[PDB]
Amino acid sequence: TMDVAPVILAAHRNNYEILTMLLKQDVSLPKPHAVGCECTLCSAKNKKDSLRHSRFRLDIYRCLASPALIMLTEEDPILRAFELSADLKELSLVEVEFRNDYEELARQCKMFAKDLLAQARNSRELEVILNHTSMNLSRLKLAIKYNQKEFVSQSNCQQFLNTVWFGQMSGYRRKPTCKKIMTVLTVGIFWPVLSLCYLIAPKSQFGRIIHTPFMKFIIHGASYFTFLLLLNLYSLVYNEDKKNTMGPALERIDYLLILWIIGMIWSDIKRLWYEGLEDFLEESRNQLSFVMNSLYLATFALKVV
Amino acid sequence: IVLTKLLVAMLHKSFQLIANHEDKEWKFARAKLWLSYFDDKCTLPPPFNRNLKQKRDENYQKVMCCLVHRYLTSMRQKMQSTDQATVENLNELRQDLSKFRNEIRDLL
Amino acid sequence: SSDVDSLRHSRSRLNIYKALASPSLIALSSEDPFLTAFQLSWELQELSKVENEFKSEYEELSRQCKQFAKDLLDQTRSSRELEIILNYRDDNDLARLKLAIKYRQKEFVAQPNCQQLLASRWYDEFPGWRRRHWAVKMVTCFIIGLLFPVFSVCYLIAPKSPLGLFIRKPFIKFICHTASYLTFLFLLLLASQHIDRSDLNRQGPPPTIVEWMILPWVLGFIWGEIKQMWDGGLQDYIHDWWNLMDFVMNSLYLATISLKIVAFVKYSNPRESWDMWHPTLVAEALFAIANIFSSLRLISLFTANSHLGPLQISLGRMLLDILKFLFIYCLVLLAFANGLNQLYFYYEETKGLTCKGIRCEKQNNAFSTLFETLQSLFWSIFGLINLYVTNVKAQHEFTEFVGATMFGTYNVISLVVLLNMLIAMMNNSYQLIADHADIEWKFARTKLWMSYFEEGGTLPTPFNVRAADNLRRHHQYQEVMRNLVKRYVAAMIRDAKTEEGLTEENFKELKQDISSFRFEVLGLL
Amino acid sequence: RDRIPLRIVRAESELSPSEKAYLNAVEKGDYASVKKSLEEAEIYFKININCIDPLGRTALLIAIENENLELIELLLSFNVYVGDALLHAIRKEVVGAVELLLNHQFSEFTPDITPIILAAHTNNYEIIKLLVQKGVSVPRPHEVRCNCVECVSSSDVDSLRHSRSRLNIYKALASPSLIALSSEDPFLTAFQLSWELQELSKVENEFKSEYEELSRQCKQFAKDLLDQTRSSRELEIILNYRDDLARLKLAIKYRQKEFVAQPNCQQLLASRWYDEFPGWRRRHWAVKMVTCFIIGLLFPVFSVCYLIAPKSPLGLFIRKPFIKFICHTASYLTFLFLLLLASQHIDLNRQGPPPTIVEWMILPWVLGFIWGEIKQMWDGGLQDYIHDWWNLMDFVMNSLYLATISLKIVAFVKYPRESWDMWHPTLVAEALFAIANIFSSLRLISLFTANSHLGPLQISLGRMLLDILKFLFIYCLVLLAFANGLNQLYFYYEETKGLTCKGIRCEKQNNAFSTLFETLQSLFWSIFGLINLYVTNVKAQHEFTEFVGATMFGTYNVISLVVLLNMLIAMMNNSYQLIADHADIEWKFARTKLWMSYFEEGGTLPTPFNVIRRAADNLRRHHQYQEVMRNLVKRYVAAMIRDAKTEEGLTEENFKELKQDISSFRFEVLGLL
Amino acid sequence: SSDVDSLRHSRSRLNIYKALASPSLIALSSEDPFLTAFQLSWELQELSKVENEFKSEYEELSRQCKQFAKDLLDQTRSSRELEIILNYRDDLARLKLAIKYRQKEFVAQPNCQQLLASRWYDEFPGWRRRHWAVKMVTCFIIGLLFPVFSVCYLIAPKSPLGLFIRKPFIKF
Amino acid sequence: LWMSYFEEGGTLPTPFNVRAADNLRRHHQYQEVMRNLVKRYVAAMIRDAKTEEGLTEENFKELKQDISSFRFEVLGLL
Amino acid sequence: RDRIPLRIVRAESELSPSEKAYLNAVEKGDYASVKKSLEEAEIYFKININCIDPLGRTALLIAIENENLELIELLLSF
Ligand SMILES: Cn1c(=O)n(CCCO)c(=O)c2c1nc(Oc1cccc(OC(F)(F)F)c1)n2Cc1ccc(Cl)cc1
Ligand SMILES: Cn1c(=O)n(CCCO)c(=O)c2c1nc(Oc1cccc(OC(F)(F)F)c1)n2Cc1ccc(Cl)cc1
Ligand SMILES: [Ca+2]
Ligand SMILES: [Ca+2]
Ligand SMILES: [Zn+2]
Ligand SMILES: [Zn+2]
Repeated sequence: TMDVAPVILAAHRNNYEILTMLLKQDVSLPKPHAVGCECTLCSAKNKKDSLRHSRFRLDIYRCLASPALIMLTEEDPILRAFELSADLKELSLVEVEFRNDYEELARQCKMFAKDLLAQARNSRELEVILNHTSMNLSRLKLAIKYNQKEFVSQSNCQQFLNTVWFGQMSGYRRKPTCKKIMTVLTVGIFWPVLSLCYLIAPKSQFGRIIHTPFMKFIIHGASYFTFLLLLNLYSLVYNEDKKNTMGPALERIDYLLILWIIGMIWSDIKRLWYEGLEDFLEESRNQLSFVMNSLYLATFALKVV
Repeated sequence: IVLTKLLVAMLHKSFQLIANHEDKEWKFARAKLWLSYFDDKCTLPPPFNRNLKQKRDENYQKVMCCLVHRYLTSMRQKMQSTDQATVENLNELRQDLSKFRNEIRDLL
Repeated sequence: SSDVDSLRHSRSRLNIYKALASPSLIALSSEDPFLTAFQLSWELQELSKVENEFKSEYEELSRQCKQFAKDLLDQTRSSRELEIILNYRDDNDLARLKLAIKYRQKEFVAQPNCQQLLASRWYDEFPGWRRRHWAVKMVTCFIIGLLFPVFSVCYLIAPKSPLGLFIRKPFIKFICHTASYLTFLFLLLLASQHIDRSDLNRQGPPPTIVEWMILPWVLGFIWGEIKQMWDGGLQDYIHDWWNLMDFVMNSLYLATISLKIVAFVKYSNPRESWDMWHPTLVAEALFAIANIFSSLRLISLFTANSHLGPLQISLGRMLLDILKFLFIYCLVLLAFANGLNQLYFYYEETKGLTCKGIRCEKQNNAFSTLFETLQSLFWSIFGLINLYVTNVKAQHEFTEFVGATMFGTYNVISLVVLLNMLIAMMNNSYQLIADHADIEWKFARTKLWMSYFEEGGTLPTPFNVRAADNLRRHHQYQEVMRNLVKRYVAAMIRDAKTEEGLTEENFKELKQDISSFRFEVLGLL
Repeated sequence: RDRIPLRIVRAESELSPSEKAYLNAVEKGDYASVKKSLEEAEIYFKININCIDPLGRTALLIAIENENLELIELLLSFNVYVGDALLHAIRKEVVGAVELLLNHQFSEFTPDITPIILAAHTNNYEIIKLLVQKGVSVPRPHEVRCNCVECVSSSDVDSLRHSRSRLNIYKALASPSLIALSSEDPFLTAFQLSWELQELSKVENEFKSEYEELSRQCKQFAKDLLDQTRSSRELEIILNYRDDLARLKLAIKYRQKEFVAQPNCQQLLASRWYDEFPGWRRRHWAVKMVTCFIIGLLFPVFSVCYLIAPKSPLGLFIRKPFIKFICHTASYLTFLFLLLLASQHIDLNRQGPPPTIVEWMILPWVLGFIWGEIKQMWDGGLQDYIHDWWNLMDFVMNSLYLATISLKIVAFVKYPRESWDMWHPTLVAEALFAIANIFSSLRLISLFTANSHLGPLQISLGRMLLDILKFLFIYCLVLLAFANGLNQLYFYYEETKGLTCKGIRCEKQNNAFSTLFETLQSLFWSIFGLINLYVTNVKAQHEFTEFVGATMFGTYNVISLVVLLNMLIAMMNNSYQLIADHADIEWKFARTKLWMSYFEEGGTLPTPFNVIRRAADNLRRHHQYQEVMRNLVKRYVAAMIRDAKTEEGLTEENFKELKQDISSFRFEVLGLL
Repeated sequence: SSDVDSLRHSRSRLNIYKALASPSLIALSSEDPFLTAFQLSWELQELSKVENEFKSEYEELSRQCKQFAKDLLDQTRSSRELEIILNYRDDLARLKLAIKYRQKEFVAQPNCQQLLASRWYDEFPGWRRRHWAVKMVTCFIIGLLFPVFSVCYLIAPKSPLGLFIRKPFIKF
Repeated sequence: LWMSYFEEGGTLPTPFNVRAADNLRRHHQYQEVMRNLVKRYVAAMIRDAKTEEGLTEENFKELKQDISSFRFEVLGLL
Repeated sequence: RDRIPLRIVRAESELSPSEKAYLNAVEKGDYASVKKSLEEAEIYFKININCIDPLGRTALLIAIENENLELIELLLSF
């Protein structure tokens, strides 16, 4: 096609040698426009030749999505692969006419990022490329933020996440399934003791227990289970003559229940403030939490009224 | 009789489609939950509720240069070990044979 | 090493296990490549279960080792080689076959030659039983089933008798065991119908009609299950679900016997005046549940049949996925049940009604307590709960509407979403296990065959109550297995020359070769 | 010991440098170096000419797998030992078989493989032709139901060797090339061999897939051999070869569905079907159903015209097979219309006078059905009648009609409806007549095979009916278990005091679990939700017994509705995915069977009206058939040779041959220069 | 000839129709290979309808012709070329012909769908680029104000409100 | 649907609806553009058919027979 | 008998050994031997130019499947 430069075709055939001689000659491709750019030029090229403009954009975004051009001329190929996959997915959402091609280029960028992380040998190298910001896991936070399914399902990344998640007791996987079951149970019983001892003395070994994120999840699940048990206990202790009397009266169970409710609304406020609002609206679990909290707040407001 | 069984057929094809990309999606969601729980922002349950940058960039550049080298070698290894010979490669081989024969005839 | 470099250690372990599990190394350096393949497949399975990372490589390695063992058996070409392989022991035994069955080598056992040897041993002293008309097969199975007690007493009197040795044939032994179980089921079916007494007796005396004939057979079952618990270990007992159900049934029969003799010795009056927890009523109900557990054992008897054994095996495969989805169903059921209970339990009424709960002529107090709400939401899947359970006898229209909305939402979920998801998931699961159904059925049938191959347990359920030889066996096994290894490596190299594959490397190889020849010619000429 | 030492337990004889260098020289392909090596081996005896590689490659074997003949001639010059190297050359498809035949331990091949068996296994035409020309004979396999003393003696000595020999022999005979060379009649040989191999697959549950693959290969070879026909005269010669369409009837008998559904045979069958007609496929649909109706009404006219004089033009119109199929369909539809008139239009008569308004016309149709089924069951084979399920349905409906008319005659000659006995012969006659009416009007599914759209659907139903029976067995066992258990717990709560309707078929369902028969019925009806929950109530105030009964009933519902009844849907879906790929072929075979059921003159009148030189000719037929078959075999051999080399995939030994060729040319240039 | 040798006649017709349906012969000998591909696909479909035997061969030939037409649409590289092809007539007359002859491969072409989406959203840019709530709001306010645009073009066709009905999206 | 709604007829909803030189120029324009189209098409199928294709037995036979003929020609020359 | 006898019922055409050598040399793509064989076939010899294999592989057809332009030119020349 008449709009194809030699470097664009070189990126299309994806050969590293042709690239490493061609970019020695100081070659730069045209910059494609934004997702919804409608400037004085972009609204005129669509009038001029829509098919030619669309083929030019597809050729440019196939030239940029080649692994050779990412690995040669960028500061961070992982970040370029992430941004290019996100941009290509957004263009495939916008460009209805070429959904398969832009989706395929996004898939190729994701696969390139997955393999480039799969060439990690040492655990030190993996920690370096996962903690890089432009245990902290900023790059993995970006990878989840950019919806990279192949990058995080890799065995090395999942193994590092396992070692971070299990904490001190890395031999928990070495334990049999019965021992894992009774360990989970015996942490699930005395969870308020661990929470209180962290709130008082975090220096000791039981203080550091809650900073294990698997353990943090276990006390969180046991706390929600205790909330559920108190909810059943409300009906088991629903004998405050409320079955007959008109005016609501709050028991000790309802006092604890509203304390849990303000705790969950405080966690909701922390999630909304530290991380944002849009990512809260993305997850269906957070939508369920929001509707639950609105329903409970309306229930208690009507109870007080 | 019609719509519900059409729904059953549609779900059969759909669950045939997701099941191949199933383990990857489950691991991605599990890692999302794990990184949600990795923070030190709120560790309590609901009821209780610069030259260093340059050195880090240099270390990252070294690690990424090594990774780019290894991935280039692995990519060319996989490319040379996976593609199949086509008829055009046969045509180059016929060309080399004919060029041998013509050079032999010209020299002799 | 994990604290220093966890990724390096894990990759090193994976590379070591990938090197040890190669067919060529195993065939060259391992002294016992069959046992080495079995142990390596088992260890790689445990590594796949423990290390959830790198799981695909570990299960591929285990599949490769099973492939190696199957190919090594496929390289046999004589019956004596098969007999000296399967009967070899570390220190008619079929010890290697027992160990391969223990190590869950499915395609090893499902090999045609091993199946041929096991079918030759299964129909011991039979002049072509399989070469028969199906009608003749049916009548001859009927007549060996009918003469079960005479063969039993012939073995008890004269073990050396031809009739006393007739039960030692594993097929006849299986037929007689099935005849004993079918007579047990017929005795229970007569116990349901022959009983025509007052059925009012306070203590329920044990009759001579069916009781004292169920009792021995029950304790023969108990003794047999105790023997299988001792012989083979507790892990082999709990590996099979069928043995677990057999243990549950025997425990229920023992509980029924204990409750009946308790009623004989204590509390020995119209039937309607009995308490709801009377020992005779509990014995009645436990006998009923033990009977529905005992009459389902004929499904385990169906692995021997060729036409439907794979079908029963496939159902046994996807029962686990059924339970996998029933956990999600249980979560939904608990959610909607306790929500509906939290709504309607302020409206509990009695009014002196004849019956309460869902199981009345007119349904009432369905969502009254948590137990009744769980029962009422369970039965709503099958439509046996009418729509008049959602309205209250009072005129609170809003609570009635939101209760009917919650009930309809749960019905929509558990009757459109979850059931059709279960259908689609079952569809994909049976599509996946349709290819592996034949080898699974053959493995299960060989397990059932080799259950009857042993010397012990010959009597049915009524009557249940050296170094030079080792060196010779070792040398015979070594020479046969050396021949097998040589044949396998020759066939593997020949297949390597057979596979339809030509990469771009070999075209470049020919191009470089012809260019080198040309440049040599031009240098010379 | 923190480290696994490795050693060679399977120790070989290894290679000295000189012998290894010689073997590598044969591997490269040098003429002069290998010639010098054998010249040194001849008179100094330093190395052995018959040397063995560690993985098993004597020099003749590398010279075989490199597919060159010069080193073959050179190695056979100094008499290098040859064992199974002829077999290795045969399996490599080398033209060096003549060189290895003309000359004068560890064997990868089994000792029971003679060269012609391996040549037929490789399915190479030139090798089999050369071996048959040289003189060879495949050993004859025994009967598939043979119990001779030699067979059982071989099974006692080595059963695996005997089974492998039988499988190798039947793989040798089933090869298309050996059938093309040796058999006098390739079609009859292919049919008989496919039948024999299917019977062996039924007999041998072990190695079942091998015999099934061999039978599929034989049927496919017959299909392609018919595919190579190029004229109508050749097709009419092939299909009418007796020893009419006699060969087509034989192919139907041997159940060759790929041969029958072949398109040109379908063209011949359509020509025999729509004979002397302006073209039914080239016609408008509404006109087609209009003329279907117009020969539907004119059924008795053509029938009586054939009855009085078949030589009439109207007596010859019926003689066309499509017209007699339309006449039979119209007669059956008239019979069903008579049944509907009997149901709609027809009291207190105890003896029950037979309804002569309708039943005097129905009885000739019943007699015609009995006559037709008797004639089909006796004249036309026995086991093929019981193989067809529609013939079993005809037998059931004819037995029911005979029982109905017998009971009505008995009740008429020797004998208030509400005062009748419950087992009165009139009531049993009515019940049997109703069930037989169900069967008679369900017989119309058999007429959907002639249609071009509903035929594949009907054939797909008829293939999973047997699998449905297989699942119904498991459900029946589960039903028996739960029914027997529920009968145990409730037998003693049998309430029969003044209810006037005991069972599940009253307004108030009572005693649903009070006996085994009623428990079986009530647990059957719980699939469709027609059993209410209050059937688990007793007359007393017991509660734990009620709860155990309710939880057993619920457990049955769960098992039979969520687990088993949804297992059945998935298993049907897999069965239909397996079936629908071959649905067109099976539909065409069944439609051909339906078509040529009307081709012959063994029954031309419809159902209700039918109760009123040789050696020279055989030589000519055999000569014509043999010439046509020679042409067909030549065309098939050329086509199979062409397609074989068209798609091969280029296995790596061809590239190894290329490298060895180029290395041999380089070494010959080095020797010449 | 069918009465003499029906098999040879049917094989002859199948061979001739397989020769005519070849893409190279169509591209080399036909005046209008798009029109030839359309007419040949329709003829092969009706031939498979008439000839119940040999139906798979004729269906394969028709699908091959449709694939050839789709590939010939793939080779275009300009909107001017698309406007020349689709508007050719001897108005999107060739696209009407593709609609009539049931050429789903030809019609569902990404370039043809690009032209169709350009013509459908007549002078309406950024409709897909704008937000879903925004575009549904615009659709709701156009559909709510339906009588004012439909009363126009009935009294004043040349008015801008009268010409608002000219856009096919507004008409839908 | 779109092309049914592209027509000038039926512009009113159901509420309120109750030369030779030009032909030669169009013919020549269509002809020229479709010479371009068929040239691109034959280039494309020639390029496609030259790759993603299996060589199989016939290509190996030709390639080996060329080496055999070359060897016999060299032996004839030398 | 317990052995199946095997024979060619349709024996078809047979070739002389000189004809077989001619066809094999044509398959090898030989210049000199094939040219010499046709030269002796010009005079009265056993070698027939129109030799057809029972596989239907004439030297013409073999050279067509051999694709050697020089060989097919030689065969059409005589
Ligand atoms: C959840 N829900 C419900 O609980 N009730 C019972 C309330 C008391 O009777 C309903 O009647 C009811 C209902 N959803 C309803 O619409 C559906 C939406 C989505 C799915 C669905 O079903 C399926 F998935 F497609 F199968 C049905 N409808 C019907 C309806 C009634 C009034 C109005 Cl204004 C609109 C719709
Ligand atoms: C067999 N069975 C039964 O008989 N009854 C009736 C008892 C008297 O009415 C029940 O109520 C009953 C029951 N299984 C039940 O849980 C299931 C679990 C998993 C699957 C399932 O199957 C399906 F997914 F629904 F298809 C059902 N429940 C509900 C239940 C009731 C009380 C309690 Cl504590 C816990 C659970
Ligand atoms: Ca047991
Ligand atoms: Ca019949
Ligand atoms: Zn712009
Ligand atoms: Zn015999």
